[PDB]
Amino acid sequence: SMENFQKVEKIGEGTYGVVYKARNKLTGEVVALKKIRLDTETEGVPSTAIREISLLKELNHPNIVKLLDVIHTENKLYLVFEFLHQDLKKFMDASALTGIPLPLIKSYLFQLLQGLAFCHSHRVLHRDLKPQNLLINTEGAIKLADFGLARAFGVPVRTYTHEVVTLWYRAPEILLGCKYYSTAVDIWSLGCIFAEMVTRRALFPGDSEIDQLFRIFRTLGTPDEVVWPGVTSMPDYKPSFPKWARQDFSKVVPPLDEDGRSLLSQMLHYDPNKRISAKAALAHPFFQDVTKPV
Amino acid sequence: PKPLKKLRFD
Amino acid sequence: VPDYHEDIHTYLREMEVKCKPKVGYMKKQPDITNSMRAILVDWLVEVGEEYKLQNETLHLAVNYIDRFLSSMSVLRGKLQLVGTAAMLLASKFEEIYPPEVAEFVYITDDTYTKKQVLRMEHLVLKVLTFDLAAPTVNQFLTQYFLHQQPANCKVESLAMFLGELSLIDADPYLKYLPSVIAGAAFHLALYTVTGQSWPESLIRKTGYTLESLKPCLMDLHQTYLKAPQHAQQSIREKYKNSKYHGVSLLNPPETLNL
Repeated sequence: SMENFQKVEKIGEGTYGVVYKARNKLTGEVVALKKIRLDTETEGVPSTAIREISLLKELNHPNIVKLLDVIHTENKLYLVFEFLHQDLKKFMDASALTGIPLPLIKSYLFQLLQGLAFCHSHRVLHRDLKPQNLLINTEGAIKLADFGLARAFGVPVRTYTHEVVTLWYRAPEILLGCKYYSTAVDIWSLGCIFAEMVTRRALFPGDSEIDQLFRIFRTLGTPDEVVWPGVTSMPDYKPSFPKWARQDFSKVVPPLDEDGRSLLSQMLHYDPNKRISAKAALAHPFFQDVTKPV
Repeated sequence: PKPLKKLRFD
Repeated sequence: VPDYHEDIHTYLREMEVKCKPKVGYMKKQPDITNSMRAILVDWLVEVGEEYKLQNETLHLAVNYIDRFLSSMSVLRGKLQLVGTAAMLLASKFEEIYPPEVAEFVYITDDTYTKKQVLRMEHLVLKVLTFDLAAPTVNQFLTQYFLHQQPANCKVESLAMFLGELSLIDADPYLKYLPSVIAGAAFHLALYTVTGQSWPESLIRKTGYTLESLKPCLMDLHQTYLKAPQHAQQSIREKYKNSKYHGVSLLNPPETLNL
């Protein structure tokens, strides 16, 4: 309970609350308290908070951010997470000039795939991977965070919420309204992010759903039944869609070597069913030399 | 509708 | 995506055994019984039907109720309250658009206040230690479903039907793991619609045989036969609907031939 935690400073804000860095006065552990205000006569414990906690409790993995405790009050709900000092995005804006050393990229993407594979092995979809949600510590770890939009999925999956994933990282199958989506939409996201750690700039920075689609088509090609069986029959697909040619993949991310391209290449695959999966992506030669820098 | 009802057990 | 089907299936199996309620909890509930419970679950079937909730949300709630009544004594006058917060929790967890609290208070014929449903929601959250992602019969059946050749929707619905029927009766269904109830149900459906039997592939996958499934299949077969005469009838009504291919209207087999 709050008895032993001494707040140290505001470090961020969450959909339903405030997040302070604080200290356990007995163990001395630094933590992240995400407060969640309750009022009664409300709708109660918010469903994103119910999923966050139940799912997060199942995911103990060194690359998944850790929920250490959940303190109750008639009035307040306090989530206590292990604390991490920075997040990948803010680190990227700190790496403006320099840039990100390829070894550091390799390692991070590697770490992330470890955590996403864990999630998927546990029937959890994050549905909001993006640099804001990827926390990093001084020892070189990177870890998935913010299970607010997450959900437990079933096999096979059912039709789930459609308004999902921050736009910039949203996969084509959601933008095209397909009635089913699964783990593949988290890989898309990791893909964009991989690109992003490279050129330090978003890969598909659209401002509407249709803008988002046309930016993907211009980089990777308007898809057709050959490349993606079923597409033309998809709900938000339109025959008036411009048919752009596909770009020599070496131009989408000029600094990438052959493996990097092959990986990115498989993470950005149009057909959800064939997008490489996190588990499998761990095996990619791009990692043959993976290490853990800082 | 049929759904709404106080469940009586005594 | 067989990429994780197996790792998931294994995980659900690890977990079903940890979310399990205790089999003899009713004997210790001074003021309630299996019939009231059955009346409660029966009632949640309509509430789910009335708000058009997933079957999945239905199964979760009953998992919550059994676990909540495994360690907390409840006066009958409060049974519906417990069940009403379980169903709001399942809703919040599983549904795209969860029914708002005011409506849950609404279908109890204003038997309890909003404040009480919220309080009880907290109490259940505390007794379950927020452990809400529990495996259920539904989650197993969908997987087994993939093992058909070819698929057959009459069979799916009938399995669903037999699974959902098993919610109604703590006795004896509380003693069976969800994955076992789903085996029993899948086999009985399949056999019933087509005469085929528990597929060898599901033997490879799960490790259950007809032999291992017999004890639970024997109870379920009886339940299927006695169904039309059961005190509770919300599920039979439900499955008359087109949505489930009218499978409640099917005639059960007089013998399985195990």
